[PDB]
Amino acid sequence: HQLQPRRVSFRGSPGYDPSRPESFFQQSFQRLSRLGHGSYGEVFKVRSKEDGRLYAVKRSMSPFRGPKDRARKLAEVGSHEKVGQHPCCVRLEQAWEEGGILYLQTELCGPSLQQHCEAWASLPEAQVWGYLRDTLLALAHLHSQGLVHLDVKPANIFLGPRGRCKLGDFGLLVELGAGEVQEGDPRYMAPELLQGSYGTAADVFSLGLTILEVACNMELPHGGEGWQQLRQGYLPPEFTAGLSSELRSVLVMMLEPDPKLRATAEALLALPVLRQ
Ligand SMILES: Cc1ccc(O)c(C)c1-c1cc(-c2ccncc2)cc(C(N)=O)c1N
Repeated sequence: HQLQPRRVSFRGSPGYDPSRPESFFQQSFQRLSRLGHGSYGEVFKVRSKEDGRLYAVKRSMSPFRGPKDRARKLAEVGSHEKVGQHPCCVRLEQAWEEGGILYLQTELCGPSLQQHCEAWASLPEAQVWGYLRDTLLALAHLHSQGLVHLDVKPANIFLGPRGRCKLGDFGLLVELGAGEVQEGDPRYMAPELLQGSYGTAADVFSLGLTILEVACNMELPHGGEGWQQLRQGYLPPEFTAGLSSELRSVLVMMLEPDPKLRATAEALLALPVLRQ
């Protein structure tokens, strides 16, 4: 026998019949496509039987190994719930566990920025400015909730309608103690994180490298001298071919190595170039 699905929430089932053998996920959604699969599990595009609408569902790959493994996986939901509703953040609809598998159902978004870049070379800069602005709005929101994303990168930002984008993957959020967390991508890591230091500035730095990468369509270094030379407070000319003066200047504000001097998200959003 199998336990009924249980909702996962850190706050406080229609068309679904517990008498039937099939899972809540099998009963309650029509699977339309698989959007991704990895170590973590799989992400499907689905339509909900409850309301007829499209959603994305991520399910973990194998049953929990013990109580701490379970607790660590469930913590993604608690972090995501802390983000709540914001037009530039992937919205969680509900989460549940069944069969030792964790499910997160979110709004359905478009391709990640990584995927978008791979299937476009170099993006029109007008598009890039919109992605920068929307993800800065996301970070202003996170910081207001006392949260820092330690893995801002092209794979974790998803396109929406009319040039919009949404930040996701909130299992790598930490609170301002911090909470257990995994490794962020070294390509986009703020330099102060080498010393375990973090704060609201760190994801501004990662967003700077994220936007640099998608604007120049070149691979950023994961270590070595090239990694150091992106953390000195200038842009190596290797990366700036075809970047406008305006975009270059804003990225250099974001890439200041001293996090005490680095621009805040709100200061960046207040620049004339990022109006509206
Ligand atoms: C389901 C979910 C739960 C929590 C979360 O933080 C996020 C980002 C997701 C989410 C993940 C993906 C995805 C696509 C390929 N590879 C990895 C991930 C796509 C979407 C999407 N296109 O809607 C999506 N909402």
